[PDB]
Amino acid sequence: EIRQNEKISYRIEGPFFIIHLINPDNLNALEGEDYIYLGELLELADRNRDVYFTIIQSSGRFFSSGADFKGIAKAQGKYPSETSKWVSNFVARNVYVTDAFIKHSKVLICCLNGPAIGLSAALVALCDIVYSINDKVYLLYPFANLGLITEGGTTVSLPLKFGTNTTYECLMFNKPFKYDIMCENGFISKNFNMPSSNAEAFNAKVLEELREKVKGLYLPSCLGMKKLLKSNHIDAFNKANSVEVNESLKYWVDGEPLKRFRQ
Amino acid sequence: EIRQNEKISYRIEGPFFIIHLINPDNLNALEGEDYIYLGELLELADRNRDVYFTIIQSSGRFFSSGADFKGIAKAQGDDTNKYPSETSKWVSNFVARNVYVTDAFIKHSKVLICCLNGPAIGLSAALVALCDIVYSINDKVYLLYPFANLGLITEGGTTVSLPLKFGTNTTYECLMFNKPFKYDIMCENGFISKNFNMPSSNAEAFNAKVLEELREKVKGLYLPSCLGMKKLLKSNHIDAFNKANSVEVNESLKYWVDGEPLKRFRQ
Amino acid sequence: EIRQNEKISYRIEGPFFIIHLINPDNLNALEGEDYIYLGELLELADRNRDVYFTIIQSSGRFFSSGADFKGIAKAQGDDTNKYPSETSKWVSNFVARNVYVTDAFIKHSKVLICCLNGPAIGLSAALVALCDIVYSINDKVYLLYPFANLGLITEGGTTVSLPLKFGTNTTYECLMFNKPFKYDIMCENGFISKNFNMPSSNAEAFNAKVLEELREKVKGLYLPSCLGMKKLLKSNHIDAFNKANSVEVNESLKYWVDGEPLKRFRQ
Amino acid sequence: EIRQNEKISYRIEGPFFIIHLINPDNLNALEGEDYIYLGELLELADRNRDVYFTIIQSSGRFFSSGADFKGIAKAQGKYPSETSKWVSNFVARNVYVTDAFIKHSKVLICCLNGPAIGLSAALVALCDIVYSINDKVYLLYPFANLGLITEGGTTVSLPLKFGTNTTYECLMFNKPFKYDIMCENGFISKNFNMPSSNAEAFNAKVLEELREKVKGLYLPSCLGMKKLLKSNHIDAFNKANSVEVNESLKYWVDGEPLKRFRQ
Amino acid sequence: EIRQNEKISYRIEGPFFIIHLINPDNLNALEGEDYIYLGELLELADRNRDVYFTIIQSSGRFFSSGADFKGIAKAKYPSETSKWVSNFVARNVYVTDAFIKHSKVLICCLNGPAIGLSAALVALCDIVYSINDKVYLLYPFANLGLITEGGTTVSLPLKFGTNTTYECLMFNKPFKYDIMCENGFISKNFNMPSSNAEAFNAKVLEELREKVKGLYLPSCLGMKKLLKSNHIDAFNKANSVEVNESLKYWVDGEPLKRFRQ
Amino acid sequence: EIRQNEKISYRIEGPFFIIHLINPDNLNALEGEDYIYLGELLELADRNRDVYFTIIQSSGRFFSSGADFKGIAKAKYPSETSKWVSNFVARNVYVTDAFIKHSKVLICCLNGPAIGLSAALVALCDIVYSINDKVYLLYPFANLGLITEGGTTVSLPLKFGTNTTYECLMFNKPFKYDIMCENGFISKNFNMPSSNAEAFNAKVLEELREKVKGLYLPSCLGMKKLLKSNHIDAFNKANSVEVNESLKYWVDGEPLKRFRQ
Ligand SMILES: CC(=O)CC(=O)SCCNC(=O)CCNC(=O)[C@H](O)C(C)(C)COP(=O)(O)OP(=O)(O)OC[C@H]1O[C@@H](n2cnc3c(N)ncnc32)[C@H](O)[C@@H]1OP(=O)(O)O
Ligand SMILES: CC(=O)CC(=O)SCCNC(=O)CCNC(=O)[C@H](O)C(C)(C)COP(=O)(O)OP(=O)(O)OC[C@H]1O[C@@H](n2cnc3c(N)ncnc32)[C@H](O)[C@@H]1OP(=O)(O)O
Ligand SMILES: CC(=O)CC(=O)SCCNC(=O)CCNC(=O)[C@H](O)C(C)(C)COP(=O)(O)OP(=O)(O)OC[C@H]1O[C@@H](n2cnc3c(N)ncnc32)[C@H](O)[C@@H]1OP(=O)(O)O
Ligand SMILES: CC(=O)CC(=O)SCCNC(=O)CCNC(=O)[C@H](O)C(C)(C)COP(=O)(O)OP(=O)(O)OC[C@H]1O[C@@H](n2cnc3c(N)ncnc32)[C@H](O)[C@@H]1OP(=O)(O)O
Ligand SMILES: CC(=O)CC(=O)SCCNC(=O)CCNC(=O)[C@H](O)C(C)(C)COP(=O)(O)OP(=O)(O)OC[C@H]1O[C@@H](n2cnc3c(N)ncnc32)[C@H](O)[C@@H]1OP(=O)(O)O
Ligand SMILES: CC(=O)CC(=O)SCCNC(=O)CCNC(=O)[C@H](O)C(C)(C)COP(=O)(O)OP(=O)(O)OC[C@H]1O[C@@H](n2cnc3c(N)ncnc32)[C@H](O)[C@@H]1OP(=O)(O)O
Repeated sequence: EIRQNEKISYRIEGPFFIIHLINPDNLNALEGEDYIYLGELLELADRNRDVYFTIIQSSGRFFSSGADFKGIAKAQGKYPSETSKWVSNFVARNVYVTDAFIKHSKVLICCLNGPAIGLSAALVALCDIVYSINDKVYLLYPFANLGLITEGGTTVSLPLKFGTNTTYECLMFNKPFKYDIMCENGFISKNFNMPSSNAEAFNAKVLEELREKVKGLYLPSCLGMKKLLKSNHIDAFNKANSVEVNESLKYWVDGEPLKRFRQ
Repeated sequence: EIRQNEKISYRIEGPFFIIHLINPDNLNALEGEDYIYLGELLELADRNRDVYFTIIQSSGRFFSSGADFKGIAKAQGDDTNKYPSETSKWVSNFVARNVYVTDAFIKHSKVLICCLNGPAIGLSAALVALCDIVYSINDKVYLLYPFANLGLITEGGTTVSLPLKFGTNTTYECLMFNKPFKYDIMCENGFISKNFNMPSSNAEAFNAKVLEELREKVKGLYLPSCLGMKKLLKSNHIDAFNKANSVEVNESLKYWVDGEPLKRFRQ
Repeated sequence: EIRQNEKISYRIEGPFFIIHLINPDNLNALEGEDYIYLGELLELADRNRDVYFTIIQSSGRFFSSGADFKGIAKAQGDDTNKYPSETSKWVSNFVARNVYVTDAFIKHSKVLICCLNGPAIGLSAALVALCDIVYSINDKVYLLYPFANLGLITEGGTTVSLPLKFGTNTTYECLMFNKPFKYDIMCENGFISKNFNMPSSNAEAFNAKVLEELREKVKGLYLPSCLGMKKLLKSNHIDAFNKANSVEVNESLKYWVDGEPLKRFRQ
Repeated sequence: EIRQNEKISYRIEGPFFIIHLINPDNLNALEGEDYIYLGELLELADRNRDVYFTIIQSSGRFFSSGADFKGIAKAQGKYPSETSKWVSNFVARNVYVTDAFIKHSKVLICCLNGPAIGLSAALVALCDIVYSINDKVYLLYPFANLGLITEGGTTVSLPLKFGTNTTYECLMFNKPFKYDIMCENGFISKNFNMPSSNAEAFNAKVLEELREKVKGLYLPSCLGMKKLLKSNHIDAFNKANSVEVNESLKYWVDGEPLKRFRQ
Repeated sequence: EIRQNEKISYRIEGPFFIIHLINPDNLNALEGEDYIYLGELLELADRNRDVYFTIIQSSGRFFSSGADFKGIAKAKYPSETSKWVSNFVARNVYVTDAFIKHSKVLICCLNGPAIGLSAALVALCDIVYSINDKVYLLYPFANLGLITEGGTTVSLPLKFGTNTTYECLMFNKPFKYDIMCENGFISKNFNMPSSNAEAFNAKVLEELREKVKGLYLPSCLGMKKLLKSNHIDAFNKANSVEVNESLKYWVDGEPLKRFRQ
Repeated sequence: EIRQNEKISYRIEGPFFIIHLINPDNLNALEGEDYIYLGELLELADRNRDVYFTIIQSSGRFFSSGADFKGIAKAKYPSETSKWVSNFVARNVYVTDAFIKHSKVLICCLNGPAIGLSAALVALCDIVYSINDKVYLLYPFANLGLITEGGTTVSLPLKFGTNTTYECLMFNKPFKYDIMCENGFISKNFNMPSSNAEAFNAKVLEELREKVKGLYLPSCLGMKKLLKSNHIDAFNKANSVEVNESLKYWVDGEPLKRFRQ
């Protein structure tokens, strides 16, 4: 049991805990409290002994356009200092949600129904397995354009999943990680090659294949294996989370991102 | 330049940035915003090219009794759904403040010296254990980390600093059973570099006496060497501290959300 | 000098210590004692100062179908309380053998080359992934790690080797859903350094052809440089592999003791 | 539920899982299967949600004189090779029991009623807290005298708990870690200063103090704190366990320890 | 302010500190003091607050054929050990360190092949652009009686994979264009003729000027500072071990024999 | 087989390779080439299969007063950087590495104080025995305008604790006998007069001969091999970073000024 959120729903079907971003008119842009909510849903799925897979699905043509810029503007009018304000508004929320993904014990699968940007794209890169709707998906990490730095564990996940040199080209120059680069790095495990106009049919088709794939598997093995796999990089992720959120503060406090967030 | 805080002052004397906890009537108990303020002062000292040493001093008979429990009660009474959930509330009230201040100490590039004028407790005691050098007023100082009694876990990097500075076995005895790290234990582990053996009734004299000795000790030294050496020494455990900070702050959340610490903070 | 094993032979030709799995009628399935024997052969090669390369070759259409399931059934039927508990039994039958052979591969100082003449499965496929260089007979080879289907977890250092050599996401897809790492995936990750594109019906010709090319490739090289370079390269991940070996072998115990794999090994 | 072992008993009193070595006539020397049994008891305590502390107590004048040398002689007469034999008899048992201690999630307390030697002394050094009966206790790691190397995680635990230089003096020259050195390094948290002739009264007195000390504590905090503390060195211990057991093999296979075990 | 070097020039254009290897007749082979000079240039660029990108460009058909073998023959000392500590150890540990710690975005304009220590430096850069599909990297340590240098112990498995690294290093085989492209080592191939490195160099600078427009450059550096921390310890450890372990090879004499022919 | 050095001798007695600093009139101050020579001696002892213990002994009232300041003044080069790479970087990275990797049990007979790089080497030994309670270690980096050397970045916090390390290093204070004994840095104080280092040296060797009786010596080495792996990576990383970061101090000139007076 958890509060309701009109932008994000969830349900459980057998061993699958399914989270659904349901705000396609706003390209599933997320406010701080929505990222927190995502973290709480992961933590709920993590405590449920019948759940073995946590599946993140979205809606419309974008997976998520990232942090809601209107909400960011709203966070500019209560705090004794700029530092205090950003510690509460940015630091807290980013460390919490990134942590929830890093430590999650269930197999985390992203159904990528369209592009993802910023912190939302970081979360995609923290998932264990990614399936794409079609070859038009991309991930964009526009930190250099926003006057920010790496977020959501991307310091670690991008070099790990895309290579160091590619990561520098994309991050330093604000270029997307496109479908081709995702496929070449084995970031996407299956492209479903469905039309962008029916995320819903894509979402259902992934779940249908997943039901077939798990048949006959000893599901506790999935979790036991993930527990060992996670240990390869868990320290690097936790270290990155702390430094990312604290090093980003000076950018917020300087003011550059607020200017740029307001074209 | 920075806002004023009636509980914590600072000044600069030569190469020393001196922070002073100045609320002895409340045993220098600190609220969330005071911890944040401390972090901001460290960051100010860290950016000042004339500063080589950041000296933390307090007042009265306690260094600091830790987090202000009245302020914690404040942060429980809501007004009225200011936060969408208990989780959101504690992310903002506890997680944010702890990760920020702990980080400010962990990364600080100036030599960080604690003048321990009495006992320290909880998160304040964690900040003491993050300092590079500690001087004690007398043999009645102790550090207490009462997490087991409060329904909490390690904070402020103590997951790393205590085993590092006191040994693993001693750390488990103290933390698991809510027992203080007393003067004798501090001295046996070289945690305290000098005991000044002054009366507890004059923190001011102790504070002045440490500053006086420091002015003498720095004479003739090449101060950029101090900082260059610290830069290398810090790299021994920087990763462990950064990893611990993130994990401590997130793992404590379930204790707050469960409610146990609020019950206990209210007896 | 070492005992003989009718399933695995070896010989030395110049700087090459050549190990040959020679039980094609049973797809070179291996029992516990055969894995141990493999470790002993590696240790023999490692002590021979004339050996610079340890080459592992097999026979027939499979490199190895993995652990021999008949032998596993053998190790279930007791005779009759030979072991005081299920735990004791599996410590001796599984834990011991896996930690030993995995360690022999992880620490091996000679250049370890796998001639992949067909598919490999399970612990045998883990040993392939521990080799420094892999050459394939043709594009029908694959590696399968069917742990999820057998009620087991990662073995033979695959916790480390698979994400390292295939990427994390691909590893989770294959391991979580019991899907093979196919030729195309091997080639895309540079796991296979050369595909010889020969028919599956002649592992012998493939084996000979790899040895022939190797004799050519080593000409003019300073062979101690190969070993010196490997010594440094190994240090990149040696700690991760040693940590994984201990954890894999101990964490698998509860799966054996629970009984699930025995059920499944028996269909 | 677990098989019975005439040399080692256990029971549960409230939040305490108490393990008792009960073979004082043989100085609580332990055979391979007894070390395995200890591991299984730890694993049982670890799975019991009412247990917060796992307390290891012994009997008589020695905590344990270490591996039973008669049993070692017995392991010399079935295996295709010396290697196979030692993999089964030594490697398996050492990795298993050392692992059980390294990963144990409950607070592990050793009641040190007398000296400990060899692998038994390694296990004492893996405990979180140690209480001594009196100032005559010592730990001896006689590997250099037996033609062996570090065991039971001592590669890590001894430098960690006693310092590097002291560890080299003791290990290289087969010298004990005596009471004074234990106290100076804070290895012993309390010396009870009771007579060596009543381990039983010592054991009971520790339990009596423990019952008093836990009053008012939030016990899940103890475990939550241990979980974080353990992470400081967990990787080093797991790495050491694997290399210790595999590097010791060549000593067994060479034969030196068997000669020496037989004066 | 720094001494001049006839083989290597530099200049600054806006946020770009541009280093230019300018000895094409000798395939930009470099002597010890030239490697040191490269390090000093990186350290100069690193201290300049207006610089955000350090761009390494070369000349002619080769990026660099590596260490100058005539200079090695050219190389007072109480022992062989002392000699090689001074001639090889010192220089390698210094220049490798300068690249490992550099805080500005390091971009290599790869105008042709690179070999040996020069190829190690290419592998330490953050971004690599190639002139055409004839570029390759060669690490001929096994043929020279040497071992890994310039952080290659770490950079090659990291950027090319472990298995591929072993095949190339153990058997003295090049990392060719195709292998570079499949591992994303090259971020863009400009597909220009090998006969005009200058035009390639100018074209990269032109595209860079376009790509930085609108970016908040301190973000580039802030991000690099975090990214660097993923492997900084491994690189520092490898540098020390590479330089010390190679000593026994030099002292044994094998490389000197082979460097002759 | 190795060159002779008038300041440092060695010999082998059974399983002991004994190195003897024999320049008491100059308090066994060591020049660069002497540090290199020490490294070469360790590497010789390490390759000798009959050696299980490498014992470092000195002469007179000091173990060693550290780097020879006359030799530093004495210290052709295209730049200050090149000079210090060759004179300081090379020598420090080499000798520190020789101690860090040494596989035999390394025992220091501390016959008096040690300073600077020599004191760093003492801190890298596995076991230390003191002549009497007047020994101390001094690391005067802050007074010389230098930083940590010889692996002290790691060895001092490891062997003395972090807080104590900061007090001593930041303020140029000695690690005295009492601090050494409280941290178990000294395994035995022989309590002999400072006027007879020779007798102390002989007495330690005598006790060592007694202590090894009955031990299986390959166990000593097998155990050390594992023990070393606890911190080997940290020491190798520190060596590289120490030697490179000190460069800017030498190049700035401060230490040379101060080394004068
Ligand atoms: C592409 C680059 O290279 C540029 C950069 O790196 S700089 C930063 C990149 N972009 C961002 O950070 C956030 C914006 N993301 C986007 O995708 C841009 O909106 C886009 C113009 C590129 C997409 O265009 P599009 O597909 O036509 O979507 P668009 O019509 O803008 O959005 C649909 C609605 O959702 C809203 N929305 C989308 N993303 C949002 C966000 N992050 N915050 C708030 N609202 C958002 C839009 O404002 C719009 O609302 P209205 O109908 O009220 O105008
Ligand atoms: C056996 C153990 O090991 C016991 C344990 O304590 S476990 C719980 C740990 N304690 C805490 O968390 C810290 C809170 N403070 C204390 O427990 C006690 O104040 C102390 C034992 C540490 C000191 O004892 P003391 O000198 O008698 O304190 P006291 O006289 O109350 O302090 C003077 C004033 O400062 C106030 N104050 C002190 N610490 C405070 C805090 N952390 N928050 C808010 N107010 C505080 C007191 O309430 C008091 O104000 P009033 O006179 O207006 O009530
Ligand atoms: C969809 C998936 O991804 C499926 C999965 O398989 S998950 C379970 C993974 N499989 C295993 O663990 C390995 C066991 N072997 C096999 O599954 C199958 O043999 C295989 C599919 C890998 C190969 O298919 P195949 O060529 O038809 O094998 P098969 O003809 O049985 O082998 C020839 C002989 O070798 C024997 N043999 C092969 N592998 C053996 C093993 N691991 N243990 C004992 N005997 C074995 C066979 O039993 C057979 O002997 P008989 O003719 O006397 O019965
Ligand atoms: C002290 C050193 O420095 C020497 C060394 O390092 S080398 C190895 C050190 N010792 C060992 O490894 C194992 C032996 N441990 C001991 O404590 C020696 O028995 C000791 C002589 C030093 C103790 O003397 P003690 O207190 O009089 O005990 P002791 O009378 O030997 O033992 C009581 C009984 O328990 C038995 N026992 C004790 N430890 C045992 C072991 N590890 N294996 C088998 N049986 C054992 C004894 O054999 C004896 O049985 P009996 O009555 O049948 O003779
Ligand atoms: C079996 C094998 O496969 C051999 C190996 O790979 S192992 C050795 C690999 N290569 C090295 O170690 C570096 C030495 N350089 C070379 O071998 C060659 O330059 C090369 C094979 C890389 C390319 O060959 P190329 O394009 O024909 O070079 P070339 O046109 O001769 O170069 C022009 C001039 O620069 C010189 N030069 C090139 N590299 C040099 C170096 N590292 N040091 C000094 N001078 C060098 C050439 O010697 C030549 O000078 P001269 O005309 O005065 O003799
Ligand atoms: C404020 C402070 O507290 C100062 C500091 O600590 S910072 C500087 C610390 N010390 C150093 O850096 C090393 C230099 N050595 C010394 O200062 C002194 O030797 C010492 C203080 C360590 C001991 O003093 P001492 O016991 O009186 O030495 P002394 O009897 O003069 O030595 C005998 C000879 O050896 C020489 N010697 C000692 N150390 C030497 C070195 N490192 N290089 C060259 N020669 C040296 C002395 O100069 C003297 O030679 P001359 O008679 O030819 O001048």
